[PDB]
Amino acid sequence: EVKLLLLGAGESGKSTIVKQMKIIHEAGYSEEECKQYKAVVYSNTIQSIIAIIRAMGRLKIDFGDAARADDARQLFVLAGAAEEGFMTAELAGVIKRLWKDSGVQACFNRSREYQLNDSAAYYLNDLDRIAQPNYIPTQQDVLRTRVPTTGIVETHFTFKDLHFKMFDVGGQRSERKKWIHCFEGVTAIIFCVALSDYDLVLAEDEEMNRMHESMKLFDSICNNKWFTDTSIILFLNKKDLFEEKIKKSPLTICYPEYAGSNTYEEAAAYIQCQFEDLNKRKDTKEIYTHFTCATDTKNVQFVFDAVTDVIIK
Ligand SMILES: Nc1nc2c(ncn2[C@@H]2O[C@H](COP(=O)(O)OP(=O)(O)O)[C@@H](O)[C@H]2O)c(=O)[nH]1
Ligand code: ALF
Ligand SMILES: [Mg+2]
Repeated sequence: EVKLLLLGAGESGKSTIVKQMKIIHEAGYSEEECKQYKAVVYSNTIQSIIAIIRAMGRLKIDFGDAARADDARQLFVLAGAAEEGFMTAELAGVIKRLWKDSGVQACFNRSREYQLNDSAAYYLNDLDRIAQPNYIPTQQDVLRTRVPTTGIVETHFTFKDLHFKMFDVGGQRSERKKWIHCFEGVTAIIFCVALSDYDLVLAEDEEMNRMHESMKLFDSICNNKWFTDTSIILFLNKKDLFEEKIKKSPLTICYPEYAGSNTYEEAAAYIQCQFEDLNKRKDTKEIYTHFTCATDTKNVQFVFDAVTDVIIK
């Protein structure tokens, strides 16, 4: 029996790693389970397009084509059905036209200025598929869903003859008071960090850089004497989103002293060193760092395979 505890700031990818265990070690999500997520996919989609439209008013961005104004009105009139797990052909057309608008896209490309689900584009770009009648969420669709974690979730699964008891909690500031309820008998901690968070601010505090928040938390956890004998695994997650973002958003926004280029390898390594340097006992405390894309089953399968070997050893 092994106890794994997933920690990290909000939206770092903790719950997604949990979902992967079911896909990798279990038979994946069944049709009935996938159908349960259909309303989540729809909710996520409607919420995302509305978030952008909301930002347009805040940032004073006009629609590319005046005709979209009518579609925007219809969006709210028809939104309700989507919230109930139903996607009419009419609603799909409205969302599709809005998503393709140049003004909506201009705002979309300025998302760091507000709050937007990372899976926004994933679903919006696949509207035709998810809008089909009798649509059934794929494994990737489930993995891409956004469901805030409040409280503690316990998941069980067997791997390499070991009985894993995996726990994940909420990462927002208001949820951290609950972390201590999971501190007993932890075999290993998997601390998740959203690499693509470097130019974002906390949803609970617009004055705090998301990455700096993750650093303070890791510093606290990694150096907690209570975990001296607990394996510390560091997941520098969302490497896929980071790879694209680093090309156009200065890392100096988060780390003023970064002197490297706008490239993945140099920046990724820099961030890794920033976190690993927080370890106050480098000689007696080992940090096992892995770069991950939590929604990529193949990546997680191999990374988790490596993580389990370390745990076994
Ligand atoms: N593109 C991408 N999306 C990710 C990745 N990890 C998580 N996500 C998405 O980001 C969102 C938040 O993850 P979630 O697991 O709910 O975060 P938690 O609050 O730490 O549990 C979900 O919509 C995920 O599907 C990743 O590596 N790449
Ligand atoms: F940390 Al979360 F949903 F934001 F589990
Ligand atoms: Mg969660």
